[PDB]
Amino acid sequence: NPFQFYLTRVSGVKPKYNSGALHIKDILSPLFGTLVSSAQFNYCFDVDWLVKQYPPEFRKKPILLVHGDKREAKAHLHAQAKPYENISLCQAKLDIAFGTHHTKMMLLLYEEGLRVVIHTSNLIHADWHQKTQGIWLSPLYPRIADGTHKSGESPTHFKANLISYLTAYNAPSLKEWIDVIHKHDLSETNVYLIGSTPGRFQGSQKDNWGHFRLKKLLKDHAAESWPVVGQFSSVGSLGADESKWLCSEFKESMLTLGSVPLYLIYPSVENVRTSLEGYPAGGSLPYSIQTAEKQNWLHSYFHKWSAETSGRSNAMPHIKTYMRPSPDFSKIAWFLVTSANLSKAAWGALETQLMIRSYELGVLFLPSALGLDSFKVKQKFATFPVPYDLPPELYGSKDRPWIWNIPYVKAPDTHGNMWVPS
Repeated sequence: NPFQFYLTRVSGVKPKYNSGALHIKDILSPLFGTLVSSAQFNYCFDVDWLVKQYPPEFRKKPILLVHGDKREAKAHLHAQAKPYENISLCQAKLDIAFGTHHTKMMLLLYEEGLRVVIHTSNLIHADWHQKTQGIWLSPLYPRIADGTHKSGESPTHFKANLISYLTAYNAPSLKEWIDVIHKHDLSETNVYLIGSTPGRFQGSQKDNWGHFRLKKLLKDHAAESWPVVGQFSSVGSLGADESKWLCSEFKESMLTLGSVPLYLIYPSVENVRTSLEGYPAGGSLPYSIQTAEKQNWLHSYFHKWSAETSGRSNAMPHIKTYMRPSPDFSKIAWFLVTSANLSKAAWGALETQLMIRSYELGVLFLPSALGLDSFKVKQKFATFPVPYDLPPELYGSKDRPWIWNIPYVKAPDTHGNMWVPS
């Protein structure tokens, strides 16, 4: 399979929906290779749980947790790690206010080579239980034979791009991982890396990250009434109206190729209420009332979560995807899976300079990287496995976007419960 794009396993659905799916234990299994050390980039960790995901034989191998926690949260993370002397931590610098280290990535070094995993899940039980999450698995990258003189670079420039991403942390513990990558052959990589890193970027550096990075790749490597579809689990404040950022800079970047319809997929209250988890699913869809009330104009772009194609309509989405389907949705010009949600913090906002608050990371699937002009959409999850149903379905007149910090008490959920934050 050229894509190596997978969904996580979901408990509570029929086996046929989990046949081509992966659980974290599968990813860290000995069949994937003989582990030497690993790095886990993430936002939230449950260390006890994480260590138990590693095979008993690999549990004592060194692990670097790359996080962005500060002060008491940091102290708590260190406390969690104390019992396992093989674990080290790297605190990603967040020098801009309200940023987060949101990137989800695993670097897995084996006796047999190196694997890179870019995904959407936090390292806590809940994120791998009943949610729709995405995973990209790199090939097993062999080590470069001393004596040979090789870049190990791919036509997508993944190797250099990944090193620039890590270089941006300006972190001692990452240097060893940079040197490790240098030593391996990543030439088989057929995806483009799309990262965000905190900063204010000017001149040419604007194209290095966020939506300008996506824009640059689409211009260089890609009846244009083809819609843009955005699908995510959180929404930041986008402004008083669509012209402030959504339709002006975000949409502009995404429509780039070489009156466009913008469809946004985000679960409604009903989607959450009737999910496998019920309302608690909503603890992982953090759209706040304070933010939403300021931007009701946005909700007219909202579409329901529906994933019959992958048997996941009841598995709330934590994956984030962006794509450009044809007018009839039978094909797509490109597809991106990433940790970036719908917000300026993740994607960047122009100030000229581009301001980004967080670390985010995703991979872009372009037909040209496979020598194609388009991908046909796989109907049932060269044909790209879109994990939700198309076309997207608009919210009904009585639907509301899930907002996590208000109570829902008129209708009980899947488990007979109400939701009362506070």
